[PDB]
Amino acid sequence: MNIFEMLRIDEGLRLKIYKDTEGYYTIGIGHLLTKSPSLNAAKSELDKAIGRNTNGVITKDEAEKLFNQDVDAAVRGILRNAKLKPVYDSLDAVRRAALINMVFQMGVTGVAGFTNSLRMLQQKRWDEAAVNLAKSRWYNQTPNRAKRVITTFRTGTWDAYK
Ligand SMILES: [Cl-]
Repeated sequence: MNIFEMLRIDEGLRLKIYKDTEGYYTIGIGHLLTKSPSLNAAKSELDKAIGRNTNGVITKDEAEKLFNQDVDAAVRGILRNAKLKPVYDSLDAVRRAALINMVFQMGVTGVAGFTNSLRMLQQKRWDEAAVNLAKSRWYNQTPNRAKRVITTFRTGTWDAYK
Protein backbone atom coordinates (compact mmCIF):
# COMPACT_ATOMS: atom_id res chain seq x y z
CA MET A 1 0.00 0.00 0.00
CA ASN A 2 1.14 3.53 -0.63
CA ILE A 3 -0.41 6.97 -0.83
CA PHE A 4 -1.21 6.66 -4.47
CA GLU A 5 -3.13 3.43 -4.00
CA MET A 6 -4.73 4.66 -0.86
CA LEU A 7 -6.01 7.77 -2.40
CA ARG A 8 -7.04 5.93 -5.56
CA ILE A 9 -9.36 3.92 -3.35
CA ASP A 10 -10.79 6.87 -1.44
CA GLU A 11 -11.40 9.07 -4.44
CA GLY A 12 -12.17 6.71 -7.23
CA LEU A 13 -11.36 7.30 -10.95
CA ARG A 14 -13.77 9.00 -13.43
CA LEU A 15 -13.16 10.16 -16.90
CA LYS A 16 -15.98 12.57 -17.44
CA ILE A 17 -16.65 15.65 -15.45
CA TYR A 18 -18.59 14.93 -12.30
CA LYS A 19 -19.79 16.37 -9.01
CA ASP A 20 -18.07 15.67 -5.79
CA THR A 21 -19.63 15.11 -2.44
CA GLU A 22 -19.86 18.82 -2.08
CA GLY A 23 -21.59 19.17 -5.56
CA TYR A 24 -18.45 20.64 -7.07
CA TYR A 25 -17.08 20.01 -10.46
CA THR A 26 -14.27 17.41 -10.45
CA ILE A 27 -12.63 14.83 -12.79
CA GLY A 28 -10.20 11.97 -12.71
CA ILE A 29 -8.97 11.03 -9.29
CA GLY A 30 -10.58 13.69 -7.09
CA HIS A 31 -9.16 16.46 -9.18
CA LEU A 32 -11.22 19.56 -8.23
CA LEU A 33 -11.87 21.74 -11.14
CA THR A 34 -13.95 24.63 -9.84
CA LYS A 35 -16.37 25.59 -7.15
CA SER A 36 -18.31 27.50 -9.66
CA PRO A 37 -21.68 26.08 -10.29
CA SER A 38 -21.10 26.65 -13.91
CA LEU A 39 -20.35 23.66 -16.07
CA ASN A 40 -18.75 25.78 -18.76
CA ALA A 41 -16.52 27.25 -16.20
CA ALA A 42 -15.54 23.68 -15.40
CA LYS A 43 -14.90 22.71 -18.96
CA SER A 44 -12.84 25.77 -19.28
CA GLU A 45 -10.68 24.94 -16.28
CA LEU A 46 -10.37 21.45 -17.60
CA ASP A 47 -9.03 22.24 -21.07
CA LYS A 48 -6.64 24.62 -19.47
CA ALA A 49 -5.39 21.93 -17.11
CA ILE A 50 -4.97 19.42 -19.86
CA GLY A 51 -3.64 21.44 -22.54
CA ARG A 52 -6.37 20.64 -25.00
CA ASN A 53 -9.95 20.91 -26.00
CA THR A 54 -11.45 18.06 -24.06
CA ASN A 55 -15.12 18.53 -24.28
CA GLY A 56 -15.35 17.25 -20.65
CA VAL A 57 -13.73 13.97 -21.24
CA ILE A 58 -10.20 12.72 -20.56
CA THR A 59 -8.14 9.62 -20.90
CA LYS A 60 -6.72 7.50 -18.15
CA ASP A 61 -3.24 8.68 -18.75
CA GLU A 62 -4.49 12.19 -18.56
CA ALA A 63 -6.13 11.57 -15.17
CA GLU A 64 -3.03 9.98 -13.91
CA LYS A 65 -1.01 12.96 -14.81
CA LEU A 66 -3.36 15.17 -12.94
CA PHE A 67 -3.08 12.88 -9.97
CA ASN A 68 0.59 12.86 -9.93
CA GLN A 69 0.65 16.60 -9.97
CA ASP A 70 -1.86 16.71 -7.23
CA VAL A 71 -0.01 14.32 -4.83
CA ASP A 72 3.13 16.23 -5.45
CA ALA A 73 1.52 19.48 -4.70
CA ALA A 74 0.02 18.17 -1.58
CA VAL A 75 3.35 17.00 -0.16
CA ARG A 76 4.97 20.21 -0.98
CA GLY A 77 2.07 22.20 0.44
CA ILE A 78 2.60 20.34 3.62
CA LEU A 79 6.26 21.04 3.77
CA ARG A 80 5.82 24.67 3.10
CA ASN A 81 3.37 25.09 6.00
CA ALA A 82 4.55 26.09 9.41
CA LYS A 83 1.93 24.27 11.28
CA LEU A 84 2.03 21.14 9.25
CA LYS A 85 5.61 20.44 8.52
CA PRO A 86 6.45 19.73 12.01
CA VAL A 87 3.71 17.28 12.27
CA TYR A 88 4.67 15.55 9.21
CA ASP A 89 8.23 15.36 10.27
CA SER A 90 7.32 13.69 13.48
CA LEU A 91 5.41 10.87 11.94
CA ASP A 92 6.17 7.45 10.63
CA ALA A 93 5.63 6.68 7.01
CA VAL A 94 2.16 5.23 7.17
CA ARG A 95 0.86 7.99 9.23
CA ARG A 96 2.45 10.48 6.88
CA ALA A 97 0.28 9.13 4.28
CA ALA A 98 -2.73 9.64 6.32
CA LEU A 99 -1.86 13.30 6.67
CA ILE A 100 -1.25 13.62 3.06
CA ASN A 101 -4.70 12.14 2.36
CA MET A 102 -6.40 14.81 4.46
CA VAL A 103 -4.55 17.59 2.63
CA PHE A 104 -5.46 16.16 -0.73
CA GLN A 105 -9.11 16.23 0.22
CA MET A 106 -9.46 19.45 2.17
CA GLY A 107 -6.37 21.48 1.51
CA VAL A 108 -3.57 22.79 3.60
CA THR A 109 -5.47 25.50 5.14
CA GLY A 110 -8.28 23.21 6.10
CA VAL A 111 -5.99 20.65 7.63
CA ALA A 112 -3.81 23.30 9.19
CA GLY A 113 -6.99 24.19 10.97
CA PHE A 114 -7.24 21.08 13.22
CA THR A 115 -4.99 22.56 15.82
CA ASN A 116 -5.79 20.36 18.69
CA SER A 117 -5.58 17.14 16.70
CA LEU A 118 -2.32 18.21 15.16
CA ARG A 119 -0.92 18.62 18.57
CA MET A 120 -2.09 15.29 19.66
CA LEU A 121 -0.65 13.72 16.64
CA GLN A 122 2.54 15.42 17.42
CA GLN A 123 2.56 13.99 20.80
CA LYS A 124 1.90 10.52 19.49
CA ARG A 125 -1.27 10.30 21.60
CA TRP A 126 -3.08 8.17 19.03
CA ASP A 127 -6.35 7.31 20.62
CA GLU A 128 -6.85 10.83 21.78
CA ALA A 129 -6.22 12.24 18.44
CA ALA A 130 -8.59 9.85 16.82
CA VAL A 131 -11.39 10.94 18.93
CA ASN A 132 -10.67 14.60 18.51
CA LEU A 133 -10.44 14.16 14.80
CA ALA A 134 -13.88 12.57 14.78
CA LYS A 135 -15.43 15.77 16.20
CA SER A 136 -15.57 17.52 12.84
CA ARG A 137 -17.68 18.23 9.93
CA TRP A 138 -15.36 16.17 7.83
CA TYR A 139 -16.17 13.14 9.82
CA ASN A 140 -19.81 13.90 9.81
CA GLN A 141 -20.00 14.51 6.12
CA THR A 142 -17.74 11.79 4.83
CA PRO A 143 -17.71 9.18 7.51
CA ASN A 144 -16.46 6.03 5.71
CA ARG A 145 -13.54 7.83 4.32
CA ALA A 146 -12.78 9.75 7.52
CA LYS A 147 -12.96 6.52 9.43
CA ARG A 148 -10.42 4.97 7.24
CA VAL A 149 -7.97 7.80 7.66
CA ILE A 150 -8.49 8.05 11.37
CA THR A 151 -7.93 4.46 11.88
CA THR A 152 -4.75 4.86 9.94
CA PHE A 153 -3.55 7.52 12.40
CA ARG A 154 -4.63 5.44 15.25
CA THR A 155 -2.94 2.22 14.23
CA GLY A 156 -0.07 3.24 12.08
CA THR A 157 -0.98 0.31 9.83
CA TRP A 158 -2.86 -0.06 6.59
CA ASP A 159 -5.58 -2.34 7.98
CA ALA A 160 -8.45 -0.01 7.07
CA TYR A 161 -7.57 -0.26 3.49
CA LYS A 162 -7.10 -3.94 4.12
CL1 LIG B 1 -17.33 8.62 3.10
